[PDB]
Amino acid sequence: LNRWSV
Amino acid sequence: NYQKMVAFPILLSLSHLLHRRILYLFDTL
Amino acid sequence: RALLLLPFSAVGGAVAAWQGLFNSQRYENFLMSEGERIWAWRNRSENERWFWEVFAWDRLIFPILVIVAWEYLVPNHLVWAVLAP
Amino acid sequence: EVEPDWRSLPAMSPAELYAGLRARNWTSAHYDPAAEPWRLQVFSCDYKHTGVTGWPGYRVVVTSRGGRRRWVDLAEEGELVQLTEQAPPASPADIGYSHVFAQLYQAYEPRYSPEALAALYGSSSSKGKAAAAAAAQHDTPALRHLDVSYHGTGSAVAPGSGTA
Amino acid sequence: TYMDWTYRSTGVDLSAVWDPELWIRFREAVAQNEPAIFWNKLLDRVQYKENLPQAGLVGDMRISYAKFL
Amino acid sequence: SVKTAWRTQEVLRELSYTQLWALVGEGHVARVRFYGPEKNKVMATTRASAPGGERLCKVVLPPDPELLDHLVSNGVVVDTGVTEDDRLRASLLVQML
Amino acid sequence: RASAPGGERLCKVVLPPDPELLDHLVSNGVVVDTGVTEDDRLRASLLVQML
Amino acid sequence: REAIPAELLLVKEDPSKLPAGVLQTREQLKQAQRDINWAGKREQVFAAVAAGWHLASFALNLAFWGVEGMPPDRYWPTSPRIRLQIRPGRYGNMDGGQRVYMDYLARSEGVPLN
Repeated sequence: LNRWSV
Repeated sequence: NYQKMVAFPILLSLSHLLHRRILYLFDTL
Repeated sequence: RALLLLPFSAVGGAVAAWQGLFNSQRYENFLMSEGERIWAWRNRSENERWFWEVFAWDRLIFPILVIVAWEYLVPNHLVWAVLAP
Repeated sequence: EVEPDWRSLPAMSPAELYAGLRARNWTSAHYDPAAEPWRLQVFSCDYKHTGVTGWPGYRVVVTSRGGRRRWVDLAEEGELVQLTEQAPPASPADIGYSHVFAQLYQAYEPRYSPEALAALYGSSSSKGKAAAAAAAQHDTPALRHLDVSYHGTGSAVAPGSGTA
Repeated sequence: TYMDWTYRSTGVDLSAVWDPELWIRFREAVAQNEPAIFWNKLLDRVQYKENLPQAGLVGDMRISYAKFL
Repeated sequence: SVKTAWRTQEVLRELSYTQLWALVGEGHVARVRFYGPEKNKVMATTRASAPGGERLCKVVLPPDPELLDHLVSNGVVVDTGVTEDDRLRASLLVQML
Repeated sequence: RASAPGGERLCKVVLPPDPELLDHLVSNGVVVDTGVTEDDRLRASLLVQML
Repeated sequence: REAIPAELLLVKEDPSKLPAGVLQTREQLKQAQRDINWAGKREQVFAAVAAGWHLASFALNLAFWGVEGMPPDRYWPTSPRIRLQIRPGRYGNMDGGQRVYMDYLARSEGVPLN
């Protein structure tokens, strides 16, 4: 999905 | 009962989500 | 004789006392204690912060809101209600 | 007249005001001769653009027999009707100040003694000034209505002041 | 011509934006081979400001509401 | 069946014009609140003398110009939920904006 | 009609709010064709306004 | 010099021939005075309440003041380029851009050198 979300 | 009891967590969540949404609106702009 | 009337000095003394309350070792100790409590609470939670910063809007509330909004807006058509969304 | 405290006076519905005006209207089918006199004072806001608590329509202060004062908020014009309209509107929440002013106009209509049988037919000459003008009339609202003035609220803030 | 079928068939009410008079003028121009019939209407629609009254309205030509009545 | 069903909050209870007219004529409705953008819906607050006590019913009507000549003819006070306090709160909100 | 001055033609007329117009057209033998007029104006005039 | 006696200057009004309700009672006069006093300050009071709410928000921000008391946040770094993923690449970057970057950084830091 998104790298900064995890 | 429940008068300012089902409101305070919901208003707390709304305030937090609103502030994070303003920050993310700056981010997407 | 008495120039003390209309006490601008007394109303500024509140601001002076407010400034003097901080920048002391008591306020530094309070700030360090608050840093300890913030550190403790940040180690305790660790899941609710990710839920509220990543999940709660983008993956829980916003898809529900846009699907409900689209179905409330578009006409009762098969393409507009199923295939286009 | 001094503009009253709107937040403290008891409120009366526009429907109730319309029913009372119909009951004091002798030209209407719902006329009640045994009706208490009403003093109607219509206020129009004059601090709409100078103040901050302005209101768009009219406010009718109704004073009853015992000195009790209520008020009606005719904020919007309802079903726009002519002044001679007597039919109540469907969905009573469409009673605005147009119906109230129509009832006020219809109330003050003069009532004539049954000399029209000797006036609408007559004998000869200028019957309207020789047999009708010497016939008189009864008002009918002057013993049941006041409608004593149409007032305006005070504007304590000047329209071009620093406070404004 | 009228596009009144568009909402119940697609969901988009093209009758809100379609011009039946312009379609009729285009159809008549095509049938008669007289393109001025469609072109004049299209140009009147586009250059509407230039169709505003600029002759006989010179220098504050207001009468009144009461004089107009 | 008030002795058979469980209690579940207090929802409105959609009536019809005929039902409301019957209980207005019989003098069971104490107050009406016309609502709807089209003003074709009514909150009917019944009185304690009604068979069932105070219940906040909801009625939908056709546009019949005889409602007033039944409600205010018998006993019913029409009202709106926007009082002067709510209007002044709206004015305060406009001032903040 | 063909008996009109100028032959048979289609002409666009914008109307004022005249309540006697429909009675005039009916009593003078005119085929009054309205069309559709979907009730839900908000829903019908939504996608075309987006366009 | 004329005298004009007061019987030709004063009003001989008797509060008996007046119609009923015309003569205001003390309670009615007090209510009228209260209504006049409230109408003379109502808009000022409401405007002061709205401005006081805005001033309370501004004073809360003033009590916030700076950065002290707030932990660093891994979800909100101080740079939007950190927060998003924005890097310069092959198209756009040119040698002169270093000079322009130097001048913009000098102006942003606040020094008049280039």
